[PDB]
Amino acid sequence: SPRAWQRMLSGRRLDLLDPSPLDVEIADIAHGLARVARWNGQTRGDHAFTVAQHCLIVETIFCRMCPGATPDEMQMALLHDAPEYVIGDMISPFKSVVGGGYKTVEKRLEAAVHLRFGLPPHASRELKDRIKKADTVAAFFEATELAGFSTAEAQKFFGLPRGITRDMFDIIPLPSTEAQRLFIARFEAIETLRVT
Amino acid sequence: SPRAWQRMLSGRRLDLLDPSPLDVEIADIAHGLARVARWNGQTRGDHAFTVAQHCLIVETIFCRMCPGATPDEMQMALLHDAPEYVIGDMISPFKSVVGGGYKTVEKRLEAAVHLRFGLPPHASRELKDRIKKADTVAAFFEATELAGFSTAEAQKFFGLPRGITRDMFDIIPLPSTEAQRLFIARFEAIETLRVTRTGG
Repeated sequence: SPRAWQRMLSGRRLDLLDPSPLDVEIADIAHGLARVARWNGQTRGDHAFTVAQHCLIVETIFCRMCPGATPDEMQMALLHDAPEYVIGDMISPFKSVVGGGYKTVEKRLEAAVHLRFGLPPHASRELKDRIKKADTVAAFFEATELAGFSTAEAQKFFGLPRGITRDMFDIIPLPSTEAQRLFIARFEAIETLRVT
Repeated sequence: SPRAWQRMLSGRRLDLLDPSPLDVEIADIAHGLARVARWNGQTRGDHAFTVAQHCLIVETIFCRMCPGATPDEMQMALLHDAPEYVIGDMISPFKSVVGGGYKTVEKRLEAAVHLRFGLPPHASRELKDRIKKADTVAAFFEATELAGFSTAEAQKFFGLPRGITRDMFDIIPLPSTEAQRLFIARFEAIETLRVTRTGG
């Protein structure tokens, strides 16, 4: 039989094509994101550079680029790649190749994750733009520091960062256990700011 | 500008949509496969369960299921998931959602990898079937031991293995550096067998 859901280590499961927010838990997300690699694993270092670590850098960069950000926006930045815990990581060039299809699932997973945590199902276009810019800045530094791209390649593909420098975050690839711990800790810190 | 290639740590690059066999090198494959996770990282263990480790289990299971396998066939088993070093890992359920363009890329990458190593560009229909059966048995064991699936779930999705047992291979997730070392070692061992079988 074709598989319709992803079982989680915690016992929960999420329907792949019509995910329910009520099946989403941050422990499940953090576990997976701390083991899923960016850049197809083509990165310098004994440990893969994980999606969880990418999320941490993105949220950090987002806050530096957007000093007026609200806690809800910070959480949307941290959780932007959360759907990868069920759909996996695919490099951007293939996102333009996949069917519609895959993109529909990705959008549904975003809504499920957001709704779970009392966030708008989708970021506004303006907020999406801010988070995407932070993502692309992170990509520039990962591409050059970790994934073997020249500065010329990274500038072409990602653009030259505007006012963000590599000393504003930590890019050395973390082991899964540490990435997981740090991801949950930041999520919990932002949750605390949100009620406030 | 959109990106048309993947640069490797070794300096070479592979074109994503029209890969050349001559840009493929096993060191690049091993490095990446030893860091790409299966099961979307939803696995028990301090370390991700990597595609490289999956390949090693598949090739071992394949040999056990197919005692008459030739060295070329062993190598095609080990390398079946090699394209993931450029296309990444996607769970099987999303293959019916992803579209024909993706499948075409996969197949072109299989050819590039195979041609690099002097193998048929694609496995015969019959070899493909044998490798797939081995892959599915590996999936059964990974699903139950690592990825949180019950025996009933794994039986439903992958079938109950027949004559393959968990003691035949190593399922606990290995760190990237060790999965990489073991993957290269097995690739090289099979390469030696290929030279033996082909003769002068």
